[PDB]
Amino acid sequence: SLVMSSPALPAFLLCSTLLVIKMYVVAIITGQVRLRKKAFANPEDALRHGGPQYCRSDPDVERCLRAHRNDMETIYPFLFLGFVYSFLGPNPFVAWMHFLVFLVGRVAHTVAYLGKLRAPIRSVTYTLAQLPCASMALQILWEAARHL
Amino acid sequence: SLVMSSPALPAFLLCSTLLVIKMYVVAIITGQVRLRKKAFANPEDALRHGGPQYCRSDPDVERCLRAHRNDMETIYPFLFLGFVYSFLGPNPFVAWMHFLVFLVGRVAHTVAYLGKLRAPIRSVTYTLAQLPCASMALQILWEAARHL
Amino acid sequence: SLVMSSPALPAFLLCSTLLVIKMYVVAIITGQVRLRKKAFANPEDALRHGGPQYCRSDPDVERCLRAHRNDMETIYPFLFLGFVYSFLGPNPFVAWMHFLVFLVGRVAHTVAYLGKLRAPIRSVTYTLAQLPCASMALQILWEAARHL
Ligand SMILES: CC(C)Oc1ccc(-n2c(C(=O)O)cc3cc(-c4ccc(C(C)(C)C)cc4)ccc32)cc1
Ligand SMILES: CC(C)Oc1ccc(-n2c(C(=O)O)cc3cc(-c4ccc(C(C)(C)C)cc4)ccc32)cc1
Ligand SMILES: CC(C)Oc1ccc(-n2c(C(=O)O)cc3cc(-c4ccc(C(C)(C)C)cc4)ccc32)cc1
Ligand SMILES: CCCCCCCCO[C@@H]1O[C@H](CO)[C@@H](O)[C@H](O)[C@H]1O
Ligand SMILES: CCCCCCCCO[C@@H]1O[C@H](CO)[C@@H](O)[C@H](O)[C@H]1O
Ligand SMILES: CCCCCCCCO[C@@H]1O[C@H](CO)[C@@H](O)[C@H](O)[C@H]1O
Ligand SMILES: N[C@@H](CCC(=O)N[C@@H](CS)C(=O)NCC(=O)O)C(=O)O
Ligand SMILES: N[C@@H](CCC(=O)N[C@@H](CS)C(=O)NCC(=O)O)C(=O)O
Ligand SMILES: N[C@@H](CCC(=O)N[C@@H](CS)C(=O)NCC(=O)O)C(=O)O
Repeated sequence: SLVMSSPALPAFLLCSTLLVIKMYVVAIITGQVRLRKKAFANPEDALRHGGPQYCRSDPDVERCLRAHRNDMETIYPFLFLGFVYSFLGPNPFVAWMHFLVFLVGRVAHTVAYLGKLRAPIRSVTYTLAQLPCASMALQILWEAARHL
Repeated sequence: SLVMSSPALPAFLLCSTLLVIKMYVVAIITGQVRLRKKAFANPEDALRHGGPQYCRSDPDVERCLRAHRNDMETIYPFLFLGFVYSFLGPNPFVAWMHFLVFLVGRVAHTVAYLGKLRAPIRSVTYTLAQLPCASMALQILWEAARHL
Repeated sequence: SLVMSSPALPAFLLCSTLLVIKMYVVAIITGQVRLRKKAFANPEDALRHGGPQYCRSDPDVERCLRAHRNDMETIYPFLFLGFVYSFLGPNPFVAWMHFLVFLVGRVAHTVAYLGKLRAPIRSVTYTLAQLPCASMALQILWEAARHL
């Protein structure tokens, strides 16, 4: 299979796809919270679910949206960087570690965010996960620059 | 051409690029609504377009931003998943159907959102489009896992 | 290296990775502004940094978030379009120009946004950067369609 175009690719695809699914889980949770708290973003939604007064903001809904937004700010760049990095012939174990640190850091981030864990737990998980991203970004820069 | 690296790739690239253009259309509409409703996000914009009182929120602008955000939550993962999935040798017709259901579902979503269609029309289109994404995500998981 | 799979790829990877790093810079700035202005999005953050009254919005924080969001609306599609476009055998110099115009336009956009430059400076930089994206999108459409 084309999944074996590089030794690091399967690990990357496993971690990335799990993270995409993790984002879908955040979307599902957001919808559930909207229904439970009766806090809808649109009048058409509110009118179907009890009346116009339910078109309103809710702190738990806003928190879910923040977690999802932070995912978009971090996981989407990883999908790009990790894919490219997989083809630069990195040491297989080193590549694994980059992907695993990102996966664990990001899952922990969502748990810390939605679970309202004390500071600086969420911030630490964010920083931890950004480290392999910074590392991959620099490696790609060098490889790209040297092939110009 | 490298567009023929896999039988499903041309269909994927057609649908994905149309969806990117569809997002650009949402951005264009957002700008048009800001100008028509005189609702700008920045004081520098407002001062150029009639005065400081026009740095303000507007429900139609907010709706446009929600549609665009929902696109980012769904179309961006599809760009990743669909690209990878194209290289897993899926049945050409089955792959076509995954891409077409996503394309139709997402175009319908934007129409339902910006057109303020009654509930649950928008929600149904969202769910419909997520189905092929879930399907592709699971298929990638199995392929990645089995190549570890 | 696989970075040489197409003549335009190294230039694309250089520009894209610089833009990802530029987004990370926006994230770093956002955090710094939150701390300086004592404007946190979460009560757990606020309580660690001086008290519950510091869970509040701030116009400079909101501006940073807008810049980051606009980046997600524009740079993420470029990561997709530019990657695909690199493999369509475009003229090397023409491809370079597409990538450079996007890079310069987007860096200028962030400077214009965060620097609060007068209108329509930011809007012009946005439009300039979208031009090569529109161009690449259409080229991909034709290539994909003709391979169906
Ligand atoms: C609310 C936002 C805008 O402001 C702040 C957020 C968090 C923090 N904050 C604190 C603190 O005392 O609150 C400690 C702390 C520690 C790390 C860290 C992470 C990874 C490492 C490794 C070992 C993985 C390199 C080492 C340290 C990151 C952030 C940290 C400070 C300000
Ligand atoms: C506002 C948000 C937070 O809350 C809700 C939103 C929508 C819904 N909602 C309703 C309802 O009665 O309002 C019916 C309904 C039906 C589907 C659906 C979609 C695809 C299928 C196929 C056939 C494609 C599998 C089957 C059913 C999805 C959502 C649906 C309920 C709650
Ligand atoms: C706040 C938002 C919602 O509304 C507006 C924002 C900006 C503008 N605005 C104005 C104006 O007078 O304010 C001039 C202007 C000029 C260009 C442009 C860009 C690139 C080119 C090239 C040469 C690169 C093709 C040519 C012209 C774009 C936008 C422009 C108008 C409305
Ligand atoms: C990938 C999805 C991860 C979901 C993690 C949800 C963690 C929720 O965890 C819950 O958080 C509540 C506050 O929100 C607390 O009151 C509960 O003690 C805690 O169990
Ligand atoms: C890809 C871009 C799709 C744009 C779809 C725009 C649909 C707008 O549709 C309009 O919506 C208005 C309410 O907003 C209604 O008053 C009008 O009856 C309806 O024509
Ligand atoms: C990639 C990151 C780009 C950061 C660009 C930051 C530009 C900040 O620039 C500053 O903006 C202030 C208003 O915000 C002005 O008061 C200052 O005159 C100006 O120096
Ligand atoms: N957009 C982010 C930029 C910086 C960032 O990502 N910070 C991390 C660590 S404090 C975070 O978890 N932010 C919470 C969030 O984005 O809602 C923000 O506003 O905080
Ligand atoms: N971020 C979404 C997560 C769930 C979701 O995507 N729901 C669909 C179906 S109800 C939707 O169209 N949401 C509207 C939106 O995202 O603004 C939300 O807040 O609703
Ligand atoms: N989401 C954008 C859509 C249109 C757009 O991207 N406009 C450009 C040029 S005016 C911009 O810089 N918008 C500022 C922003 O997105 O915050 C908006 O709300 O303005």
